[PDB]
Amino acid sequence: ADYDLKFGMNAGTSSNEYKAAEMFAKEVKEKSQGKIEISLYPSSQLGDDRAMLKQLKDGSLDFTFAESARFQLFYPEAAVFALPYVISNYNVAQKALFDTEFGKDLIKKMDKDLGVTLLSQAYNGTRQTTSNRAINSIADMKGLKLEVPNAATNLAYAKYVGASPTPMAFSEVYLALQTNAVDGQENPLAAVQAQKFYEVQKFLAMTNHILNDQLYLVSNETYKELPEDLQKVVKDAAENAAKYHTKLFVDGEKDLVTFFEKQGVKITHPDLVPFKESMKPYYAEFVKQTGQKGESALKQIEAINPHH
Ligand SMILES: CC(=O)N[C@H]1[C@H]([C@H](O)[C@H](O)CO)O[C@](O)(C(N)=O)C[C@@H]1O
Repeated sequence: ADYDLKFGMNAGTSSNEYKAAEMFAKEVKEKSQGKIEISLYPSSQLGDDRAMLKQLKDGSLDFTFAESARFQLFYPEAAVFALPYVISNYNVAQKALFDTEFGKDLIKKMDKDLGVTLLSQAYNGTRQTTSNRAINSIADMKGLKLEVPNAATNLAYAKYVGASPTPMAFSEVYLALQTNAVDGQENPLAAVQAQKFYEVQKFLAMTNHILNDQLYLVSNETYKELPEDLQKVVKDAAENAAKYHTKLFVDGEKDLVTFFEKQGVKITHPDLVPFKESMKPYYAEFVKQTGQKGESALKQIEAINPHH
């Protein structure tokens, strides 16, 4: 095609993310009259999200996904998006990104410093905790070898509840669980399904600890070369796909607990008050490290009412 473009992702071919990316690719090919074709590169084929963000910056990859929280790699105060229990729900995540001074500045910096244009934001689920033994209370987390992505906020979740975090690549997790080299992991339910972690985890605990969004991102080096009518095709398609993406996740969260029960998984509902209490020293440490920019971002987010 005139524009043979590439969209990389860590999620696999059975995931919501892949499904929504297929919708995006289809719409762009149709509405561009075949001028643009977008090929998908799932399962970390091109590296992980940190690696794919570098590739968008350089111009060697055209599209990828990232959470708003992942920009904590560059701007420490952006960890606010994944401090456990701080962001209440997706309504708050949307307003945090688009309707605060903090979020609006972050979007501008992504463009200026990191070479990426934010096309749209979707919901990517709320993280829960699976394990090879029951989590009936925070006490059960003690010494649990909890696999997490290599991201400071997930490492801190594990640390502050008393678990022993082991950071790993997403592709390696299934085998780590199966072999009991680790005792659990902490993705949203849709990823537990997509990765078939339920085949290798007898327990699921509703820890509700981190709220994931998902940003549809384009390399500035690619976006700048598209005539404005094709830029509009891509932007409109990204917005349409994001609504569909969010819907997949919202619908799954209704149904997936019952799906896992029928696969033989036991579900627990530990008291979250001690989980939330355990994070108070982490928020303090966040404010100590990130200074006034962090305190301000927290304030702006804590002001957002979570009811639509
Ligand atoms: C956009 C993306 O790649 N998301 C991935 C996510 C993020 O890397 C971390 O939450 C850090 O932001 O990590 C996973 O949940 C994980 N490795 O278990 C897999 C997700 O597909």
